[PDB]
Amino acid sequence: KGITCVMKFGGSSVASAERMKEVADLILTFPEESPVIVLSAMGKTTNNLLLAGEKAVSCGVSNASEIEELSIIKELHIRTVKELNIDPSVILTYLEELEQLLKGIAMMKELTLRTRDYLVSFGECLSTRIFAAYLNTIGVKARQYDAFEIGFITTDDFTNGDILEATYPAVAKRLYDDWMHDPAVPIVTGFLGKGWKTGAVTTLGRGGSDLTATTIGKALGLKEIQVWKDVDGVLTCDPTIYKRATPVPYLTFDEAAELAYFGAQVLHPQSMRPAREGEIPVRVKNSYNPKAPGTIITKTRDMTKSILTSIVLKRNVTMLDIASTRMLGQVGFLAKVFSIFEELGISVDVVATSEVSISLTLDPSKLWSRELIQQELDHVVEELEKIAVVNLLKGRAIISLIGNVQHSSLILERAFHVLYTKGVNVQMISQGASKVNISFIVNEAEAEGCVQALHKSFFESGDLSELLIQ
Amino acid sequence: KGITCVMKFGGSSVASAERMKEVADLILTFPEESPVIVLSAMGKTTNNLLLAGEKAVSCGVSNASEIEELSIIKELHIRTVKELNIDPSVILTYLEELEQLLKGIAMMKELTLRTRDYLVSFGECLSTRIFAAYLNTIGVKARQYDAFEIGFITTDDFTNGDILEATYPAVAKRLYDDWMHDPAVPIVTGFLGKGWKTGAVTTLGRGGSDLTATTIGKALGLKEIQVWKDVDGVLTCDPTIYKRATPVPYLTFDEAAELAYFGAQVLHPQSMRPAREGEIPVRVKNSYNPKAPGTIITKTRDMTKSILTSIVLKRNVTMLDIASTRMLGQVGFLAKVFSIFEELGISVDVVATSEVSISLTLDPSKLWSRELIQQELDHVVEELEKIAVVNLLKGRAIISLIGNVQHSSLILERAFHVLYTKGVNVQMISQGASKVNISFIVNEAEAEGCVQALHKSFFESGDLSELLIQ
Ligand SMILES: C[S@@+](CC[C@H](N)C(=O)[O-])C[C@H]1O[C@@H](n2cnc3c(N)ncnc32)[C@H](O)[C@@H]1O
Ligand SMILES: C[S@@+](CC[C@H](N)C(=O)[O-])C[C@H]1O[C@@H](n2cnc3c(N)ncnc32)[C@H](O)[C@@H]1O
Ligand SMILES: N[C@@H](CCCC[NH3+])C(=O)O
Ligand SMILES: N[C@@H](CCCC[NH3+])C(=O)O
Ligand SMILES: N[C@@H](CCCC[NH3+])C(=O)O
Ligand SMILES: N[C@@H](CCCC[NH3+])C(=O)O
Repeated sequence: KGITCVMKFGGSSVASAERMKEVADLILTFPEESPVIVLSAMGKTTNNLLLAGEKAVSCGVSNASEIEELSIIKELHIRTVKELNIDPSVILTYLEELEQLLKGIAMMKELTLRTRDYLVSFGECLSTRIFAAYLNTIGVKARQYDAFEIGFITTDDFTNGDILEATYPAVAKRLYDDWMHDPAVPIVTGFLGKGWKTGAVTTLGRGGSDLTATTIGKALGLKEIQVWKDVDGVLTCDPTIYKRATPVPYLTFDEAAELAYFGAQVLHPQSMRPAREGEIPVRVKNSYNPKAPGTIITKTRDMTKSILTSIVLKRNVTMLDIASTRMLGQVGFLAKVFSIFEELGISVDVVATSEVSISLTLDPSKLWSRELIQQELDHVVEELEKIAVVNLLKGRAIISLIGNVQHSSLILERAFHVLYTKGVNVQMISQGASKVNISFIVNEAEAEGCVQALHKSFFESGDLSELLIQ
Repeated sequence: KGITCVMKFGGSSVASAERMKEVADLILTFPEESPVIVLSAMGKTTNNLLLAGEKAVSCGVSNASEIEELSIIKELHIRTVKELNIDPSVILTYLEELEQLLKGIAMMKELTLRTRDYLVSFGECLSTRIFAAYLNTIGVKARQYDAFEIGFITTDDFTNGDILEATYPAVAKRLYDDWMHDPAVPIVTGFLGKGWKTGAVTTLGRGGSDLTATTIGKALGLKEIQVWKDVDGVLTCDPTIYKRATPVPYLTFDEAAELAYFGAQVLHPQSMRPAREGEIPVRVKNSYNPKAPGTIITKTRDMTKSILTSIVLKRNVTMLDIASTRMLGQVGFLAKVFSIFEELGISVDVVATSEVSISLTLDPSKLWSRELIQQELDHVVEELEKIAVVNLLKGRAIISLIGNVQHSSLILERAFHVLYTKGVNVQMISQGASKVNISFIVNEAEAEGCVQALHKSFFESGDLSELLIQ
């Protein structure tokens, strides 16, 4: 019969040899299944590599081997080899290479996007190699795969490699030929690709390893794509904010796009496209409860019992207000406003309007590498102040209500009633054409309290059917 | 002993000799007041002039004398002169010219924005001259003023002439030299100005005659600027839609900027600026109820007991939905989207977003000269369809809630409760940073019934003092 499913594992699932032992244990929980494993770098080593890169640019040549992130990375992997009882030879070569590259960066005081992609590639290259070797140690015939060396073909822009159509038949042929010759559990690298023109190593951008998994899924026409987490799938809210988060058994690919990336930390909208096209359900599973259903994401689901699906919190968002009387009935003000943002390399999140104003939220900082500094903020405001009365408000927060659009008025009446009870007034509201997501801009300090109250009202007040029938 | 105030009158107020008689009666109602009168063109002549322009472009030379709109404008003014019993000479010369200008357009088959401004200038030029002559007929010493001849100094962009700072000193000086020499009631053309470097006749764009009134106000430092209508000021909604519309006694310049243009048909936001910076209250009065207060627009007002201010309806709007998985975390998607619109000469109104979509609504057609034709839409969609999945939805409507931002949640709980009762789901919601204006996108067919319901709940349910206190 052959290959059955793809299993994707994030950084923290393989943060140590001990965690790696859990993953291996999962594979052996389903021997009636023949999976493809997709691994990220060992928890936090991807971030560590990038930090090492930036540090290298300006530390000096004679002390690139001293960069802390380098010895953090070196030691994690040496130690993981020891603990799992692997031949350290292969990993030691890759680590010496890593140090060499950083000596290169330090010498040149230069770090291009092309180099950045190469740097991070060590991460999952080390990951998959350690894990594959370990499986062979414990009797599991396994083969490690560098995505960029099988059929993963992308464009040649680096931080954001776009998967090209020729990937699907190339990957399918490569993984199939190897499996039929002699079957071994494929252990494939995360957010990596080859790139058409340069041949250089590429990262898949946002929704990295998830995209790798979904791509494999479509290429091999598998029955489902599985994404593993430490909680029971997608939850009604973030358990960090409020302990009473409950699992959400069924999602729609559409609902997921509005939810899974900021609600869970998985399945960026771009990653689910190969699964939407191939019509392959995506499942989010708990590695601490692997026999449980989790969350299936499909094209459609039974909405009969559906009122609210989940609550989402964005924290510490910067809001801008852009007011001008000239706006009303003028062509090209919106074009000018967002052009300024594009010129200054800033991505904007939420947008709302009035007759004489446009209001903004900038992407949450956690979506990027750094918070914007006062310089960069004073720069947008000055540029904007040429055409409008501008006003900047730091320390705000977004609450997103993801629910069944057929009961929007029901949702909103209840929601604002709750906020009214607490004396909370939403500063900014934005919902698009019958979209499942509606955003409230609130103060950072009152956000958690609001989320908890909203959760109590929607998910802890029993079955919500006051719903008008006959 | 000095000019005391400026009174502005719209087209319908001077649509005929009979309506003009009402205006003169208003002037004589306040002999203890010395007004400056700002007149629009005789109801619908402005539109008729523009219509005559378009027709001239392609009817042929011999036929220009027979343009329907030209025949209408000729007889209205000839007949008005007849009834007011004035010397027809001045008017007859101006009508000769008008026919000559159209004969020119007809020959050349070209209508520039420069000509367009000259064409419409005849409206107020006729209007003011008839009224001025009539006042002198009945014992009211009066002097007609062409705005472009008294120091309304403007930029040389035609459809949208911008008032330049040199206007205030020039106008105050010209209007005072004439009044001190011998006092007469000034009758000024409303929609007009003179280009700085062309010396050519200019129209003030949106804001129109209202702007002329407020400009004169600031220039002469008067106590108030009065805008005349046929109803008791600004109402709680449009009486055309629901009979129970009630006067809104007090308004804020900010509230007015979100309300007056679409709620009433007066005071475009750009027209209130000279009154804002000059710190002069604007009053909206009823010509059928002249001793009544109406609506005073001031910097600030007593917000105690203020909950909802007014409900606004925008009929027949076109909504667009623009969805892409790529925009989440991308710089410049908003910049491109609205660039397309700018390149296609279209002004967008309401905007909202989701994690992977941006939705928007196009300026209501009444704000323009024509509705967008099916071809023009298909081009917007095609252009947008290159970067996203696009959906066009005709036959929607906007309900705008203008209220007290301090009771946002209260207002919203109630509103959505009403909508839920009716079984209505809002398709798109948009409120900017603590703005008084929140917009719902609804279906055109259900809109009117919704407005009535909302009005019943907010303005007819008695005193709405159930606020959280101790
Ligand atoms: C603002 S531009 C940098 C300035 C300039 N364009 C350049 O490249 O030299 C991007 C930087 O700001 C950070 N950043 C923080 N918030 C951002 C946002 N909302 N959109 C874009 N970049 C953001 C990113 O991590 C990145 O380091
Ligand atoms: C949209 S452009 C016409 C498109 C044409 N291809 C061009 O570039 O000149 C302006 C015309 O469309 C009409 N129009 C209707 N709705 C409009 C809107 N929302 N924004 C701009 N123009 C609009 C105006 O009356 C005006 O006559
Ligand atoms: N795969 C790397 C970078 C993030 C990719 C997101 N799937 C890691 O988690 O260490
Ligand atoms: N490209 C857009 C991204 C946001 C799209 C709407 N959620 C920007 O520059 O901010
Ligand atoms: N004079 C025209 C237009 C004035 C400007 C209106 N915005 C009228 O009769 O209303
Ligand atoms: N300049 C904007 C006008 C609308 C601004 C938002 N209310 C446009 O091009 O559509």
